[PDB]
Amino acid sequence: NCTFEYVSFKNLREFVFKNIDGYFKIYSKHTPINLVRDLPQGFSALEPLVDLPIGINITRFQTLL
Amino acid sequence: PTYGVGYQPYRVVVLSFELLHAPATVCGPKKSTNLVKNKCVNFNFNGLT
Ligand SMILES: *[C@@H]1O[C@H](CO)[C@@H](O)[C@H](O)[C@H]1NC(C)=O
Repeated sequence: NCTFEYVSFKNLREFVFKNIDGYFKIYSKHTPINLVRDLPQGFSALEPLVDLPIGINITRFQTLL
Repeated sequence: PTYGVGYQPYRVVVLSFELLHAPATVCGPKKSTNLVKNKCVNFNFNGLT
């Protein structure tokens, strides 16, 4: 059934997903890179994208590609 | 249209309110005041009193 809905190598796109007291939180960052086979050694902090009141529980996930 | 009022049509809307462990997706609108700078005041910004 239908529900809530919303609308908003060369690079590294880094993300964090977490679910707390009925809210789903997404954080991200983008950077240039000069390494292919691993995460590049250094530091930068992921900024919040969205904070969504969805109430849903999660135990599994998968990527779309 | 010639019917007496007990027989005439009425439209009805029943507004039902639900509250659970899941967060509030609906709220009544919250009004805001004008802004006073350079004076001592009570304040509230986004619920920060
Ligand atoms: C999420 O799981 C808890 C039990 O851990 C349950 O009480 C709650 O109703 C569930 N929420 C939904 C939207 O199914």
